[PDB]
Amino acid sequence: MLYELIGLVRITNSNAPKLEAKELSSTIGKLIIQNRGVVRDIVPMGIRYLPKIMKKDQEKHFRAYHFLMLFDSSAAVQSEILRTLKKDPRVIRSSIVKVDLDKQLDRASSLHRSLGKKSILELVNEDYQSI
Amino acid sequence: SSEVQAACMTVRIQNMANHIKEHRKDFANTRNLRILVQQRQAILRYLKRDNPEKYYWTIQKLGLNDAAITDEFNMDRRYMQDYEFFGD
Amino acid sequence: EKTTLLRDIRTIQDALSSGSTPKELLEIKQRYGIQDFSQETVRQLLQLDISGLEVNLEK
Amino acid sequence: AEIARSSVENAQMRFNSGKSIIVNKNNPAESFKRLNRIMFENNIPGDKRSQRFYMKPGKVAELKRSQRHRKEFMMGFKRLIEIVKDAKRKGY
Amino acid sequence: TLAELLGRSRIAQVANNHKPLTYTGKKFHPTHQIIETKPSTLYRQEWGLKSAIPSKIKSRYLVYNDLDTLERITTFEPRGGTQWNRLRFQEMGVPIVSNIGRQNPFFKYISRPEDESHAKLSLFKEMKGDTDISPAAMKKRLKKITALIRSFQDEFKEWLVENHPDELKLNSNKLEDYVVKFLNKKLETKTNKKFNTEIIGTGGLSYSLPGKLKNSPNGVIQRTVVPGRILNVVKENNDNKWLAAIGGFVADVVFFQSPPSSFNSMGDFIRMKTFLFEILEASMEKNGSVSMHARLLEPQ
Amino acid sequence: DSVMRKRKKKMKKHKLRKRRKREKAERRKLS
Amino acid sequence: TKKIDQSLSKKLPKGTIYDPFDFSMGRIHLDRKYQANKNSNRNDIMKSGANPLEFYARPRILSRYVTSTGRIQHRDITGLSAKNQRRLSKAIRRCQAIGLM
Amino acid sequence: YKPKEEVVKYILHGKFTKNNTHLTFSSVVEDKNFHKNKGLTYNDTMLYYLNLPQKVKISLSTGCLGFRKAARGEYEAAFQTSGRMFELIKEKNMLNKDIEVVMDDFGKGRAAFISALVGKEGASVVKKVVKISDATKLKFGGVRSPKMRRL
Amino acid sequence: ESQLLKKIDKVFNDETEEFTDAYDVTSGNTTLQTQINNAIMGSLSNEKFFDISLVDSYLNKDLKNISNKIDSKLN
RNA sequence: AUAAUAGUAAAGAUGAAAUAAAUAAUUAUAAGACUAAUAUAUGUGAAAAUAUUAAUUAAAUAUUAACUGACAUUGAGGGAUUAAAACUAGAGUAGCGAAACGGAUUCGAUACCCGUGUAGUUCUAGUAGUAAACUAUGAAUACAAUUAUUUAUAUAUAUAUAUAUAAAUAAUAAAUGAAAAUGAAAGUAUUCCACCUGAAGAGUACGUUAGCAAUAAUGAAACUCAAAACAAUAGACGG
Ligand SMILES: [K+]
Ligand SMILES: [K+]
Ligand SMILES: [K+]
Ligand SMILES: [K+]
Ligand SMILES: [K+]
Ligand SMILES: [K+]
Ligand SMILES: [K+]
Ligand SMILES: [Mg+2]
Ligand SMILES: [Mg+2]
Ligand SMILES: [Mg+2]
Ligand SMILES: [Mg+2]
Ligand SMILES: [Mg+2]
Ligand SMILES: [Mg+2]
Ligand SMILES: [Mg+2]
Ligand SMILES: [Mg+2]
Ligand SMILES: [Mg+2]
Ligand SMILES: [Mg+2]
Ligand SMILES: [Mg+2]
Ligand SMILES: [Mg+2]
Ligand SMILES: [Mg+2]
Ligand SMILES: [Mg+2]
Ligand SMILES: [Mg+2]
Ligand SMILES: [Mg+2]
Ligand SMILES: [Mg+2]
Repeated sequence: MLYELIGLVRITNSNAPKLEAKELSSTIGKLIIQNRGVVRDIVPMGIRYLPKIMKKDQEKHFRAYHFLMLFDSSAAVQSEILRTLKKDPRVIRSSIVKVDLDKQLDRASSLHRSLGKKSILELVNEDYQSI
Repeated sequence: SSEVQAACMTVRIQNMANHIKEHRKDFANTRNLRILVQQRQAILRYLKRDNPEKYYWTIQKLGLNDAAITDEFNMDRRYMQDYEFFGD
Repeated sequence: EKTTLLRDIRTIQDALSSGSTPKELLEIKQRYGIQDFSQETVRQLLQLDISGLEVNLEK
Repeated sequence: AEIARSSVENAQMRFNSGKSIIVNKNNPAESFKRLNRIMFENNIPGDKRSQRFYMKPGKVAELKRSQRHRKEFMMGFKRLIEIVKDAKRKGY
Repeated sequence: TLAELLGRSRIAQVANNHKPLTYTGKKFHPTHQIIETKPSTLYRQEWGLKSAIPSKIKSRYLVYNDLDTLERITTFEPRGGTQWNRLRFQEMGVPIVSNIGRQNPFFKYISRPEDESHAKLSLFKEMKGDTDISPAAMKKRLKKITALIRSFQDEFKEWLVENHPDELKLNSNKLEDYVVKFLNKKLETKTNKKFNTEIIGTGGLSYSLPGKLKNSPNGVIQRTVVPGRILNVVKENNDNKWLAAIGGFVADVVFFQSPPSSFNSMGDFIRMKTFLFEILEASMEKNGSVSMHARLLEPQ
Repeated sequence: DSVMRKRKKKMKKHKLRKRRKREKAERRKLS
Repeated sequence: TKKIDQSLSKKLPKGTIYDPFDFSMGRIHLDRKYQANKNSNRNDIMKSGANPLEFYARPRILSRYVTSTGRIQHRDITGLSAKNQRRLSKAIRRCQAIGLM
Repeated sequence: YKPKEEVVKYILHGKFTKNNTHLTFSSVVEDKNFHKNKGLTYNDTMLYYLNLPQKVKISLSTGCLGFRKAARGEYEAAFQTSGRMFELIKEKNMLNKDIEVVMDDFGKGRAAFISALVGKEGASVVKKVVKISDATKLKFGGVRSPKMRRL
Repeated sequence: ESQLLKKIDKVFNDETEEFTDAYDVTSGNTTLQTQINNAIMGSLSNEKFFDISLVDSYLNKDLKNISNKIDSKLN
């Protein structure tokens, strides 16, 4: 099944804002590819201010690095990833939504589909045939 | 053909029964399972009238017997306890 | 058999374009039964049933 | 450090609630009127009053049904009045 | 038969129109057909419609949408004022000219493919001119076309290897050119939007040909003077020209050097006074509007 | 049946409930 | 006074045709009465054919359909179809749960 | 490295219930040497400046002005209590920095407080008020309210 | 893991652009032109992302019986 | 609820009242229950029910193609599910709240209003099978005159509407009806099931079956009476 993870990582060090996000993406990506899974895309969303002050593991946060990760795995692996994210102190909020593949095998991230690009081939073919 | 319909229902019955064994309080899908099992009985009862030779061949291959098909069945609480549907 | 179709079809197309005849090919001539290594032998190793269906449907 | 000092203005107003008005030093009574409009367009006074006492779900459903009917009935009434006025203007 | 007669009846001649009779947007041209009744028929509320128009109506001109409705009334507005805008334009005797120097749309000119060198610009305009098309009916232009174009694959898999084989073995820069031409050549026979609904030229506002001089008892008229009104007392924001109301049209007025002092004096009531203007040129835009340029002739 | 008529059944049900509570109480003391 | 409130004067666009009635107060009142946000469709993503549920991670677009306090607007105000209103509300509720809106 | 407590603004909070009106005047104090402390992260600094400590200066109710029992929840009680607050803010030299008014509920004293601040009684305080806001607390489901009163 | 390390570096790099969704960025046809060309040309297409026509012509001795035909014509 | 902080002297409640370093404000911590807008319960579900988010499993739509060849309808008995309250066992217990104990009101107040608030309301595993469990309207099939409004599928184009065919809802013709009204049924017909035969006695008594229990199902007769009931009409009256 195709899944879309949206994680809000903590920005502890203002000098290295995209450090825990890179370390986290590697941890999650390794779980996926080591359990028969495929990582289709990793779309960084940048530092954004949280809608409110949020709390996690007796800590407070006002900003986080947003990142998206489109990956293919089994339901058991998807639940394992979610369990690790809900326990990691780095992760402030994490959501995994299923992306239906009943009609087509290649679906882009919701962010891209919102912009009209329905498949990764459309994104790649707009970076080769026109770039 | 009635034999094909019974076989196709058997696959779904087997899958639905496995679901119920893990979701014993899912009464909505227990009701669906009951109706599907009763539908399979109806199609096979017609087959026995239409082509008796195929009927006996079909039920033997599916693992059923004439009694399972002709006898009134309600998949009630006594059945769940006499055949240990949920185990223990 | 670690040998893969793609790799085997990449040796029958390089040996047929370079002239090399390592014993692997003889083995490949047994893995697939393709005694002769020509451009019209890889095309018959990769035939898909769909192609036959398309012609039966036209008839 | 100063990085945490020069980035507090937006941060302060980035977590807004939507129930605040910047007072117009000239006409300070116009800002209180603007705040009142927000309260009524978010039904804040009505919600607060409706949360003072518990109402049974059946009664809640009845009131919601009746209120919707009255809202739709008023829209149908206004549509018919517009037709009357237009018909009168053309001499019907 | 009765059906044949009905198709040719005067009511059938009026094209179906459901456009709002009360429109508050920007009006660039007439939207409804003006209906006129003679004085004798008006005395009897006869307009050639289904039902008698209410006697309150004293005008002899109306515009309507529906002959009858569920409300048992006719949907009409007793106005015919777009005819006076056209007749006032005729009185100003300013021919409409093309700012792009295009051929006259009212003459059957022998045109050539000079602009047809943009075959890939307009052949794809059929699928790319979908600014306001449904999200799925426009998507039906992708599979429906793909099958039609895919049915010409065999024809183009032989013509291209018989007329330009070198390109197929060297580069596709020219192959793409042969593709755009192929479809158009095989589409000119087809009828895709064979009827074009775009406004043709002036749209009927003026059928006057440029060139003629206006003879007068005081000699040939060299500059057309027309009374008008200045709407704003401050030039259009971001534009170096004010706006005037001349003959039912809003024009852009250019002043000689300075703005008359009556502007500051009058202020927002400047529209209450009438000035004399000179109509420099009149152009037609694709939206169907008329771009009238004027000049505030001031007593000197 | 109307509310008026329902009220007669209501009274009969109340008197039966009142009598059964009364009987219960006695059994408790007599037990 | 040489000044008039904008609400008491109509500015005729350039290139448009007008009637004498366009200078009256009736035109002013008539334009107020029939002033509807009909140009929203061309600027309304959710009235274009896109699935509102694909915007659950784009709070900026979703924030156009909630009040200042975050209350989802009734369909009477949004003007969306039943399906889009249903999908849009789901997107907003999901966005709120993820921690973005 | 040294406590440098300074006032940044004042908060005038009004709680307008059905039976009383409570008016609190507070000071938003900021230790201007907080960033000069050791072992302080960028997050702790930003979190300290996003919710600065507050100190209560004036606390008033309608019973402090002599209104008793049922009179405490009336319009006149709130208007006079609002005046006494606007006076005590000038008599304590607390009208130098900007004031932010926070109103809580919609009792009869809410409109009296607004009238007393947009009128003569609050002509000094109103000049310093920079932001007005509402802080009415609503519940999304939450605890069960008491049963409706049959009266 | 090699692909993962290369992807992470290329996406979380200062040079890389990140979808911050703060403004309506400005600029279909590209992907629609690849479809049109692959529908007309088919096997004899120049698109990097071709259709099954090319794979069908290969296994049907068409892309080869046409290459020889073109070359024979050139002769 | 607890703690801190400054800051004070009243606070809380009501028709008005009185009963039990505060209230208010800003922080921090803990716990249980609930689910604002959207929202129409629209829709979905056999009914009961069902609206904070995600995931897993199961079920559910339309058209087309092929296939089976009456395999269907209804359904006694039977089976399954079934709100709230109640009960058994173990956890939980913020708020609400039978009872109980107090404060008021009143001529009296075993009430309505206020306080303190136990069971219960929550979760897990069970028992029980009852509601104005209501559309007070069993299910299925064939059929009959219109309009309006949505929804869905399809078709077309001079590309955004237009034309079709279903479904839903609203108002109706006919028809039906004691009328109120029903309106695609409460119409025209067919098939199957449940149920009724004056009121009161009575859904009671007795027996039986089932349940830990409360109870649930089944379910009379005597005596007495010439009543009793529904729709609608005109009044009178209404804090
Ligand atoms: K419903
Ligand atoms: K037969
Ligand atoms: K039967
Ligand atoms: K039965
Ligand atoms: K409790
Ligand atoms: K009901
Ligand atoms: K029945
Ligand atoms: Mg059956
Ligand atoms: Mg009855
Ligand atoms: Mg009071
Ligand atoms: Mg209580
Ligand atoms: Mg407190
Ligand atoms: Mg809700
Ligand atoms: Mg419904
Ligand atoms: Mg049945
Ligand atoms: Mg217990
Ligand atoms: Mg009490
Ligand atoms: Mg049970
Ligand atoms: Mg009972
Ligand atoms: Mg019953
Ligand atoms: Mg119910
Ligand atoms: Mg059925
Ligand atoms: Mg009983
Ligand atoms: Mg009656």
